[PDB]
Amino acid sequence: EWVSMAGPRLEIHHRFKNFLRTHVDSHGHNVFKERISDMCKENRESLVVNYEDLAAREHVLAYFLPEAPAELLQIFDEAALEVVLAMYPKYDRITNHIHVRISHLPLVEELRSLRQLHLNQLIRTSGVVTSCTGVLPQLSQNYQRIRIQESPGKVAAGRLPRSKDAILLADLVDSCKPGDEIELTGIYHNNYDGSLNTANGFPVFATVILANHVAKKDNKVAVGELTDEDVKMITSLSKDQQIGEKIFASIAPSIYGHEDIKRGLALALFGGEPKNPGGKHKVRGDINVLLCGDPGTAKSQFLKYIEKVSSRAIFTTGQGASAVGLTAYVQRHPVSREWTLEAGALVLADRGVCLIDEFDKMNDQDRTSIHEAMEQQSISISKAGIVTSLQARCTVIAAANPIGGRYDPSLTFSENVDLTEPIISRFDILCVVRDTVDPVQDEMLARFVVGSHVRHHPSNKNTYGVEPLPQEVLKKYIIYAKERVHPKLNQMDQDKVAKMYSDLRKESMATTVRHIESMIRMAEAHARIHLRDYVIEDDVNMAIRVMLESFIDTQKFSVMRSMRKTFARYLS
Amino acid sequence: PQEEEEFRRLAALPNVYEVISKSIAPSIFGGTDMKKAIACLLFGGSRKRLPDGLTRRGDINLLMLGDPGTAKSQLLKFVEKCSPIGVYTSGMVLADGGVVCIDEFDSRCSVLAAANSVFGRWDETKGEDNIDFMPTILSRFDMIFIVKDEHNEERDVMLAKHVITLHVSALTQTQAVEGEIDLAKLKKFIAYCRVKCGPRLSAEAAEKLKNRYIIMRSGARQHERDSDRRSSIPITVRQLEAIVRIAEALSKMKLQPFATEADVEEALRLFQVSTLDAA
Ligand SMILES: Nc1ncnc2c1ncn2[C@@H]1O[C@H](COP(=O)(O)OP(=O)(O)OP(O)(O)=S)[C@@H](O)[C@H]1O
Ligand SMILES: [Mg+2]
Repeated sequence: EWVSMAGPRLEIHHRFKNFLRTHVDSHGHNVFKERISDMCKENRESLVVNYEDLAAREHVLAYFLPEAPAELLQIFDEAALEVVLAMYPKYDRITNHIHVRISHLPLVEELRSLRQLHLNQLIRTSGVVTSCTGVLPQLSQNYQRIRIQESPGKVAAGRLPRSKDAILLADLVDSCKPGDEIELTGIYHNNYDGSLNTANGFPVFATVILANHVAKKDNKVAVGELTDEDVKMITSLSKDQQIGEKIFASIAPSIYGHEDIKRGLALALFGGEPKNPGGKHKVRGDINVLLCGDPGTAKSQFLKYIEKVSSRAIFTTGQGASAVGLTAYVQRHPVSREWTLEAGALVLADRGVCLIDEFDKMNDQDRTSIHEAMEQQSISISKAGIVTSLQARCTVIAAANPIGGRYDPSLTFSENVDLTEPIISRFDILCVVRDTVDPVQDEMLARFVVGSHVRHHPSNKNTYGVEPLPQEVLKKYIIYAKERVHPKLNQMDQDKVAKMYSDLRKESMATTVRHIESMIRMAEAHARIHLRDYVIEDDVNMAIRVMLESFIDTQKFSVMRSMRKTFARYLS
Repeated sequence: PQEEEEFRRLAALPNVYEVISKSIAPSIFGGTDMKKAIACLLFGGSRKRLPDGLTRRGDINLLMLGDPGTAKSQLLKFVEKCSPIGVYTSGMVLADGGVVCIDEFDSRCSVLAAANSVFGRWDETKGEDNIDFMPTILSRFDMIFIVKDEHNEERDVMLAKHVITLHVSALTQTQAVEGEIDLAKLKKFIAYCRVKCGPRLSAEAAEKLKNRYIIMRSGARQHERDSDRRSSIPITVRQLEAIVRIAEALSKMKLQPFATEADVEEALRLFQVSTLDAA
């Protein structure tokens, strides 16, 4: 109301013009002139201004912007347009209206946190895009209506993900895709809808956010949020010669033994480097893990721990997972009735991890759709006249139980598990767990279990010999390693691997390229564990060792002894 | 209008056939005959009507059989990308004058089909009975090709080196090897050639093809009679029509109004190498 006064309004407009034409960065460069030159070169229609600098320079503007967003933003758009006209008179020929974008709002709020008090106020929110509409013209302009759900990782268990509507105009149109995690800065306005009033029986306003700035939530934001103390602790950990041992021992403290399974799962978690050689073929940088186990080996416990640790994680069961559920599907909107895409579990697992429990229960028809996403990490949906492509870069961990409930060592791994050969081929790491009656191991298991039971009472609330790391420290290490390291394989001896692969061919025909690729990305991940920009051959040796162990574990008993004798050089 | 002169210059060279063959999937090692067959399928023949109302097919049909790993799906994808109209299925109305690729074989459309062996891998000693399709549906295909995993110690090394070089050098540079035509340029050239004109055979070529057809029919006779077994790939007048169509496509590639004896000879050689080896 006070802003609507003409005098203060005009004075603030000219003050904002002086801010545009007067601000100086710490390096002595007028940033906005470079930004406007870049926009003119790119013929864009929007201008991005940092809220932090405006708050630092003009406190009154920073106070006014969240309170009177629409009028002040229109005034700033007019000021930017006239500044552009004064600086670039010809720019009226390419564009007729220029919009100001506000970025980095200090106040970030969740979709659950939306109340009445935030109505008609600028709010910053975070979420994941689920469905989007097309480009619609208006007799005023470009229109986009999208549906946003809360990020599954942030959502607590047992409570449904809530959904909201968002509107994008002109430049913001087509700036996002379904299944993409984004944060928004926009106005929380209310809309009048008589259908809701009739249905509920009282006045109801459907609140829809009109976003001003859209930013995809890449891990760059997470990198920025990292404290320098976290970085120094991670670097101090990296120089330790036994960093790998403590990292492996830090996973599943409550479970005793089973070094190979935790080794493989950590190695898959750290992930490799995806590559696109030539833009002609794409080599995946992801590890798919299969865990076949006799009952009583705490496979579900491992899956649950992985679910908790991961920043982004989705848990699914065998029986409740249909082909339509796992993937995105086409549906007619109940209100507007245009074809829309709803993302499945794998789509929301993009850049995250997906866990499959009781994978042996999968129907073959449901299995068929899995191979495409496993091999190409992308899904092509061709339904109801709509053909779309969606990213499916996810790390898949699957659990399985042998047919009959007991693993037979006298049979091949293919025979014991009711899965087709291509599915197993897509998996990079295979781990089989058996049950043996060893009195000393039984003593160790019983003692560790009873000790853990005593420790974790609510009233009361290693094999390598290394102290496990704190959970938060491990998570921070994982994030930093994922977002900083990019190893290079410039010191690999091709003759040794070629001879080993020839021997592998000999002893496999006696009983492929993707195995080589899996070993390569495994070495890359092991290098990423040590935070090394270049790969040392020790990573290659360890990857060879673990891959050979996994391969021999899948063979019959009559041949694994000969395999161990032949390959005693590498296993030692 | 300027592109018409470019297409005329490209088609007036004495080596258009070799350039087109090299332009068909330069990444894939070998298969020069398969590349030429794919090229002439893409160019295609010409349809002719008759006053009695009857129409004769102006499109070519090819079938491929071989062990897995012979790069069959890659050729189908390349054909679908290169063709102005292209459909790819996993096993027709929306395609008019285009090419339809059909994997797992076990309306004016050219058909390119891929299939696998009955037992999974080819058995040379068993000979016949490795194809489950009936002769009735096999007769429609103009040509049939058989690919086998020719295991050579040096050939595997060469293939691995070629694949690794393709993997490595692809980000570095994307350039034609020796005068290869761009995908868009080749697409426009094929469209222009198809739209512009369609050739017809000659009397001498017709007589030569008739004599060769009679000789080949007698040979297929004698092979069947001596073998005391019915061949799964019979030879009928449809094979003669297919050879005529291939010769017409070869003449169309040169935009000549009348086909020459060289086109008929090349068509006969390709038909021999495909069908007679397959049969
Ligand atoms: N090696 C182990 N060390 C410690 N506790 C274990 C171990 N194996 C099993 N347990 C305990 O046994 C409980 C039940 O194990 P489960 O996870 O149900 O067995 P499972 O191996 O997953 O086979 P299924 O999937 O249940 S048929 C776990 O929650 C653990 O508390
Ligand atoms: Mg379990």
